[PDB]
Formats: sequence, structure tokens, C-alpha cells
Amino acid sequence: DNERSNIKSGKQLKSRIRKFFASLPSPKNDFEIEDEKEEDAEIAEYEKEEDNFIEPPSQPRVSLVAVPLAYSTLKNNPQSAIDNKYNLLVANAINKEPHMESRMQHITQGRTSMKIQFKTAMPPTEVLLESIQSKVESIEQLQRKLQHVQPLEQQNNEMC
Amino acid sequence: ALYTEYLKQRNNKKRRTPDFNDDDDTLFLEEYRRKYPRIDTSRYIPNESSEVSLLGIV
Amino acid sequence: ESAQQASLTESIPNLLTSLQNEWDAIMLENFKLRST
Amino acid sequence: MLCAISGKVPRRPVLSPKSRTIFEKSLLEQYVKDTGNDPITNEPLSIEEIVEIAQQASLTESIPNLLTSLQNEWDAIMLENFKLRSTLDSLTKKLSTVMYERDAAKLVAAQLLMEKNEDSKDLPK
Amino acid sequence: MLCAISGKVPRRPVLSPKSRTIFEKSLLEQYVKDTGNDPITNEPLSIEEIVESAQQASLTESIPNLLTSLQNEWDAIMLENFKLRSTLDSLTKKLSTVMYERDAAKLVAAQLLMEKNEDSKDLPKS
Repeated sequence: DNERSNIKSGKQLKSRIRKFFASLPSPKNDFEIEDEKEEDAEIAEYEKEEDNFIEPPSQPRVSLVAVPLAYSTLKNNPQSAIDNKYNLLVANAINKEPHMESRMQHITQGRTSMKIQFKTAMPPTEVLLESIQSKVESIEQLQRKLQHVQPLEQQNNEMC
Repeated sequence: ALYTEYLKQRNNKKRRTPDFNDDDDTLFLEEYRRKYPRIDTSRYIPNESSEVSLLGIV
Repeated sequence: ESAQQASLTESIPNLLTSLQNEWDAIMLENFKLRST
Repeated sequence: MLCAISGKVPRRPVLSPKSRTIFEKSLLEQYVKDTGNDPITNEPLSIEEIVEIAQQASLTESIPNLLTSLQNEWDAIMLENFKLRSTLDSLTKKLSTVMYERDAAKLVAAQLLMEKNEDSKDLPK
Repeated sequence: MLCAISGKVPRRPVLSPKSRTIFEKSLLEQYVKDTGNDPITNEPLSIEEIVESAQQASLTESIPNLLTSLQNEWDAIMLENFKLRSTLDSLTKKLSTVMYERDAAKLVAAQLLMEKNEDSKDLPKS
């Protein structure tokens, strides 16, 4: 039973098992309007389970042979990947510099933050304030004592 | 000159007000409010962790 | 050849309000001290 | 010239002996206090391992304006830090979309090989 | 606030001028009368060497303390950038190898779609 669980978890999905989406049949309909793109779209909707689930009889030995075969088909290869990675990095820095529709989403993201954060701030503040306004008065009324302990000091030194 | 005239130089009264559906200018001003509010909420976390122990020690 | 200051609960203000007050308090004191 | 943590010009630089890299004394210490490691090579390093290793003063120009400069520079750095983090999340996000297509494609090859295998049997008959 | 020799709150603090440390006068005096030395560093010290103006001070609170605060802000935010610079160099490195394996594989999808259809085109005609 331990062996069977080891076979199902590994052969469940490569992306899902490793690490990190909303359901969109209209996005799959819009993207098609080419065949390989539709195959990955249905694959994403199946694993995730306006969303219907269905595909559950497709996804270990057939995948290993498929991976070994594709590896055979694939210094010079290392430089062509480093050059393309720099080109995509320049395209990512260019798409970011132009922005700084889209502006309304960021403001609403802040309104969530402003809400979530400032509510936390006000709770952290009022919790602190209750404990620390007393200690502020304690600390601040002590500071006033230095200002009188100093002013007398000088008059005594002067008179001395 | 500041003391004689009795006038302090004005600071950035901008972050507090802002406005939604603005422009590229308020897109910046909005993104400013987020990062500083996250810094704020992180700046309140390390205070509350110690809490009153750090205050009473001083 | 340690001191602790408890950073206020409402700690924007450090850039705007706190820093402004520090250079006001430096300015109007030394001017008043020059008067003395 | 540049400490490989912040991007500043270091005013008391210190070099790590596990990996040849001149860091700044303040920044390397905080990292070691978090976890006893080197930030670049992830090799086991300590504070005593560090060996303490140009200064040209900025003359801005010909004070109330300098207040608003420092305001603008913090205002700019806050957005230059923000822009660089949303880009990291979306490059990881678009990377995850590639991994699904990568593994989805190699399932579609298995059915295509079956259609080729079925064809090779029929051709022989 | 503490005396380094005893560990008590010293009621007459006197700081030495060889190993800088706040000692209690009555304690350190006896240490000097035992042998003319500073207890911590074991450097020579006499009783006259030990020491118990006009500018008024105010307590250390949240200009200099404000400037050292802004160092903490930036020095912490500089490490925040490393967390995203280092993590970016892993994602882009995995993306580069991922897109290369995608580009190396899709040529084989194009040939199997040719070969499986060509085998169907060949066989059906016969």
C-alpha cells in the first residue's frame, strides 16, 4: 500500500507535484479562435479539479520512455540558451518600464491592503497604545524631570 | 533664514491623499502606498513581538 | 572606547512629520540661542 | 567597487573566504545571524571567517531642496523595489504555465506513437 | 546600569580610562588596593586614573537616532532585494532549460504528426 501511493503521487502531475489559476472555458475558447494549446488547456482544467471536471483516465512507464526518447532528440547549446534568456530578460524589463484598465486593479489591490493592513495597524496600535500610552506617560513625565533637574543644576552652579 | 522668517520648508504632502482612476502619475502614487503599507505592517510586527518589554527596558 | 529607544506605535511620518520637527527644533533653538 | 548584496559602495568592506566576494560588514553580518551561510555559494561560513579588507565625497551642488530630494529618492527606490518583485512573481507564473504544457505535450506524444504503432502493424499485413 | 565585577546596580559608578567599563567605586577601589590593575583587561590602573559640562542634553528618543533609523530601513530593504535577485536567477535558469526542452521537443511533435498521418495516408491508399 506504501508502494501504490508512491506510484500515484509521482505520476499524478509534474507541475502539481513540484510547485506553483482560475477556471476559464472562455479563455480556452478565445485562445483557440493551435491544437497543442487546446491540449494543455484541458490538462490544466482536469488537474485543478464556471468549471466542469471530466478527464480522469490518462495520466508511469509510458512517460519514462517518452522522456528518454525526447532527451535523445535534444557548449553551443549552452550559449544559445544564455543568449535567448538575456533577450527574454530585456523583453521583461521593457514591458515593466512602459507601464510605470490596469491601473484600476492596482488601486483595488491597495484598497484590500489598506483595509487588511490598516485594520491590523489599528489593532496593533490600539493594543500597543493601551499598554504603551501608560508607559509613554511614565517615560514622558520622567523626561520633564530632567528639564527641571537641569534648570536647578545651573542656578546652583551659578550661585556656587 | 528659516528661524528668522518663522517658516519651515514644506514636505511631501502627497502619499496621504491620492485618488483612484487617476493616470500614470497616480499609478505611481498608488504603488507607493502599497510598498510603504507593507513596510508599515512589517514595522508594526517587530514592535508588537517584543511589545512592552522594549519600552519598559528604556 | 546598550541604549534602547522605543520607536513610537505610529512609526511616512519618519520622512514627513518627524524629520520636519527635528530641523524646526534645531533651527528655532540656535536662533533663540544666538539671541541669548 | 560594489558590495554584492545591496549595490552600495562599501565603506567597511569584508571578504568571505569560502567564496571570493567582497561584502559590506553590516549586511553580511545580518545574513550570518539569520543563517550561518554565504549568500552567493551557500557554503558554511561564520563571522570570524570574514577578513576586513577610493572614498570620493559627493558634492551635490550649491537645503530645503535637499529635503525634497531625499523624499523623491526614497519615493523612487520604493517603486524600483516594487517593480522588481511583481516581475519575479510573473516570470515564475509564466514559467509554471510552460511546465504544464511541457508535461501535457509528452502525454500527447504517447497517443501519437500508438497511432504510428497501429499503422506499422497494418502496413505489414 | 550594572557593575561588571559584582553584577549589582552600582550606587557610585566610576569609569576607568584603560578598559572602558563602568565599575562601582567601592568595588573597584578594593581591586586597585589589592593590585594596581584594571579587573577586565589586566592593564595598569591607579585610583586617580579612575573617574566618576554646560550643554544640556535630552534623553535618547526616536536627529541622530532618526538618522541611524533610516540606515536600518535601507540596509534591511537591500537584503530584501537579494531575496528577489537570487530567486530570479533560479527561475530564469529553470525557464531557460524549460523553454529549450520545449523547443527541442516540439520538433518531434511536428514529425510524429507527419509520420502518423503519412502512415495513415500510405496504408489507406493501398
